[PDB]
Amino acid sequence: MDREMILADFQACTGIENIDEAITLLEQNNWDLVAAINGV
Repeated sequence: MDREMILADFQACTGIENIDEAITLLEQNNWDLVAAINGV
């Protein structure tokens, strides 16, 4: 999955710069970037 890239992408598009918060949101979406983004 390359979670580093997924995290980078999520932060770039959502503006959520807090890493812990970003990871929590990604985990709640099973690291599915598409779902996490359209969830903000």
